[PDB]
Amino acid sequence: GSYYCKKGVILPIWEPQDPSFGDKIARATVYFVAMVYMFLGVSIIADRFMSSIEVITSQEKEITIKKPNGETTKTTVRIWNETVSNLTLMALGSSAPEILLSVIEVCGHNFTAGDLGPSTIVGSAAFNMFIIIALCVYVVPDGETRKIKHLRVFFVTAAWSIFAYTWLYIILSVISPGVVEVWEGLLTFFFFPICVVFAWVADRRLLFYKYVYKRYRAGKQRGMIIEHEGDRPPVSKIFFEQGTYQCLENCGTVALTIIRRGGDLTNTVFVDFRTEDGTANAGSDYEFTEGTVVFKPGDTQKEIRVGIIDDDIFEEDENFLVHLSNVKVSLACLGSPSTATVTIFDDDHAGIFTFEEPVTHVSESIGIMEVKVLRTSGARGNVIVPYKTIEGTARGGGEDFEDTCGELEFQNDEIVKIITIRIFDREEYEKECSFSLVLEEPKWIRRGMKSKEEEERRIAEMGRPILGEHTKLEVIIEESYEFKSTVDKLIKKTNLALVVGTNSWREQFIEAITVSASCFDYVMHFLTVFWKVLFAFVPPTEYWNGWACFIVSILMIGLLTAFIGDLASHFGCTIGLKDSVTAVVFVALGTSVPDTFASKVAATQDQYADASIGNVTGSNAVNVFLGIGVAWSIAAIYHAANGEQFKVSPGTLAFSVTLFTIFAFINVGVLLYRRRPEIGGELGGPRTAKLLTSCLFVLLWLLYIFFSSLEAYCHIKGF
Ligand SMILES: CCOc1ccc(Oc2ccc(OCc3cc(F)ccc3F)cc2)c(N)c1
Repeated sequence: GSYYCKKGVILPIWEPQDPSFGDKIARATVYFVAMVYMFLGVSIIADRFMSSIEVITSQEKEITIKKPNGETTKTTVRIWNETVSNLTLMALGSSAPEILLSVIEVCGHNFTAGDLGPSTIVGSAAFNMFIIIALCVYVVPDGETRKIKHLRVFFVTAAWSIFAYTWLYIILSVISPGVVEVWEGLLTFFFFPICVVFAWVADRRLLFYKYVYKRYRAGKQRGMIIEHEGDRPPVSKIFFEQGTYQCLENCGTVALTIIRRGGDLTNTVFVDFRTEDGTANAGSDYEFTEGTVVFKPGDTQKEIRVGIIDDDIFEEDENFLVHLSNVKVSLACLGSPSTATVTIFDDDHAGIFTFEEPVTHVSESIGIMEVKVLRTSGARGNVIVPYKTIEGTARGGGEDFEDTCGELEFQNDEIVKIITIRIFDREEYEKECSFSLVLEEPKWIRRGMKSKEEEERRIAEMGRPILGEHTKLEVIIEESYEFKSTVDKLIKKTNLALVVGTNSWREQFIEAITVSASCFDYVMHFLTVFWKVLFAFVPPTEYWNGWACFIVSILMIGLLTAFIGDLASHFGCTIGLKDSVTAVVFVALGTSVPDTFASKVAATQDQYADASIGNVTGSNAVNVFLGIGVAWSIAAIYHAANGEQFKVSPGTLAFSVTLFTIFAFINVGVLLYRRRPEIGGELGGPRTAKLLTSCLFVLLWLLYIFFSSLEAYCHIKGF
């Protein structure tokens, strides 16, 4: 015999209270078994609580599907919007126990500091932050990562979560060392509105900044669909070899080849060559050229060059003739076709302007659709092309798609330009629609200024921006792909033959026979038979559109956590174990089982890993802030109404807080893997990381509980 007892909230003190060790243990192990059994109860209840705080804070869209048989199906289906708020309204629900327990203790035990609220708060904080993270690391698929994306806000969230626990040390040890004074404790609650407004503004901030791709997945509820962030998915005749030459104006200089064939090649030949205007004009289009071409002993051909003048005047097709004469053998002669009609192509304009196609099919998922134009027959000169959006099958005006029009200038020598437009994510299953993107006449710009020589100049000027064929784009609005696939999967699986005559209060009861009418499941649920049956009676499903379970399951959590508080109070200090220890060791691992499942499924199911850690951070923040706020606010106010100090214990907690903060800094540190870019993403992919970081975190949690227990044993620690 080492410890006496304290009267509970519901349960009374065990009658003899001090038998031999033959009974100082049996009642203790009975207590422990009843406690783990109530922990299973609380697990199932908080499961239902989360699954009914998710029906509220969610939108339902109506979907109709035309069956090929000749009829259709019209049914509304919820789509849980996964904002940042919808993770701080389920990091809270999932942490409903560790708050209410704290509320009961101080009320139950005569408005005095019952040291099983802070101990369980810190114990569950360390347990989650060191073990749920290990699971989020080593429960992902065999090899793959879901590395965090919004690392920009994790710093703030984690620095808040760790400012929370080192604030307990602040309230009761540094401003007043042993008192939760009246003014403090009030802000411990008011700091929760800080978090809620932070969520309620930093969701909108990152909502419109991101039209990012919203992947869809199947919630484990009846018909919930969860949206989240993802990525997007024998005479030597001499003559021209060719009597006609083709070349472009931009070349300037062009080459002509003149071949001697047959006869005696050893004779040096001198042949006069000279150019003459055909349709060409010297000094404006090309330069007149003349001279002598010399063939060495043994040559077969020679090359000459003539200059061609290029300008910004888009002239018509044009040519001029080069002629040869005066063949001298110093057997050989001037070959036939000794004149080359060099013909030229002018390209000094822009010309044809046409769209890609007149019709395209684009899903609403893109949101910002980016389609191009195309130029043909040159690009010189500047243009100003109007682009108009005209409504179609659906009604535009920035309702189904952002309908705006206007004008875009195409700079000189720019072949390709791409115009954008914005598109709504109406967030609904539909079919195709249509809209139009007609083009009209651009405005031409040449040189900034805007007898036959001038008339031919205008005959050249005719080259201007003329529209091509494709001048109006009727885009087709399509259906989001993943959304279609997910709703198809769900309809093929569930949500069939539904009407509210009797949905659950008659059918939440069938689980007994529905599950026990292979051999593993038997013993897997002969401990939950009672719990499930007792949990189908009182929290009936969402008849009140979400609030038909959240107004009851909270009361049942109150009942079960009253049982937990009383039994943990009467088990600790019965075997002799200090009351605080069994929080950090025993109660914490059972009050926070829902969190583990929530984070685990979030990690293994989505594509990122910020919700799975957002859960941990939100739970750690709300536990401490809300729990101590309400419990110690009411305690301090009660002692204020008649003038007392509320002398909470400074010690027995400070060491745990400081140790947790040190270990939490180590956590946040090693979270960013050493050499991370080739030690994989956040969760998985590297065998060594995935398989040893988890063991490190488990060792850290083990050291935490071990040293909390040691400090409670001997207390000789430096604090
Ligand atoms: C000053 C208060 O700081 C706070 C500290 C902790 C808090 O708890 C949570 C922390 C992170 C959460 O997820 C973040 C998230 C971001 C994202 F881009 C996409 C999905 C996400 F899940 C949810 C809850 C809150 N809400 C505020």
